[PDB]
Amino acid sequence: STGSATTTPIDSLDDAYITPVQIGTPAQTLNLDFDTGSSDLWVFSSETTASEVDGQTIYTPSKSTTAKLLSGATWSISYGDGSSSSGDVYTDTVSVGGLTVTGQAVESAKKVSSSFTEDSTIDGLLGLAFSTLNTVSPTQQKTFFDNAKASLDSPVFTADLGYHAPGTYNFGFIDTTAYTGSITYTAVSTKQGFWEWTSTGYAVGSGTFKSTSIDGIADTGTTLLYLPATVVSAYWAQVSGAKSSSSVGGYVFPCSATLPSFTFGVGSARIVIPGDYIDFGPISTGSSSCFGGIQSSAGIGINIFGDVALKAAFVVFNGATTPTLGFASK
Repeated sequence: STGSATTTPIDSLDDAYITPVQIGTPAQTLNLDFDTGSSDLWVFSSETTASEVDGQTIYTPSKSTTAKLLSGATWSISYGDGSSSSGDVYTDTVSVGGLTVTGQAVESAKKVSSSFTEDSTIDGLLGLAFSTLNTVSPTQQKTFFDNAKASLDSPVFTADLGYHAPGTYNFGFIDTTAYTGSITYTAVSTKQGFWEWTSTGYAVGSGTFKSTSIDGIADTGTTLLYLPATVVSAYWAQVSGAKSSSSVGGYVFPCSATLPSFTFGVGSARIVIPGDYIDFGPISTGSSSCFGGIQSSAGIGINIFGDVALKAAFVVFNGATTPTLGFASK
């Protein structure tokens, strides 16, 4: 089997991407944030505290003939951005882009943090990191991909995120028309539960390439590119007027600037992030200070190849017995 679904930016900045997901019988379609940095499929629901729901579409398990309470199971998650959610668990039928999993753990939110409530466009998350990170207790549950894997034509999914445009998540096949050149594959460590890999270096603009190992995670659920402070400083030093603002919470730059590209290495291959991808617009409406899309990972504890980086590539998440990651230009 295979599946193919379009993923759509939630706003004009590509702050996140939503993908329609069919849950239950008859189908209830919710728009979920596919997140390769976590491993829970959780949804706003009929059980979510009413004051914490503001415009989201909810899953109502009582209206699904295939829903079954997973008795005794609870979940609770906190994300790297400080947001959180928790609740109980149902199993139900879940389909993405024509690919159907029966018995998928659907984690129903009883509580969500402010950040989720305030974002009307995201109805929940669909985790695509390794199932060892799943928070369901006392019986850890498998991700959608893990459940689908054996049925897939090939044990892979691909992320093809658009810049200011829709893109595609495919399951079970590699669309050879979706990228240019060849795909370069690179080793993955699953020791922390992430799609963790080592970039071979970087360049700023038309500058020379610096060969240096950068360990980080491929994370579709993080907006920006978070890298070591050395790398980030070297980038922003090429933008006149750019500075790190402790009050704003990262590097800002004059909105009048033209940003240089940023290149990262995948083996001997190179992915180029155009300068425009690194512009996240005014820090507040009407401001002439703009927020940068490359930020320091210092104090996160890990480097994160978020959407800024991933959207510059066609990315293969290879879930074979020894997982690997593939990157191609497009």
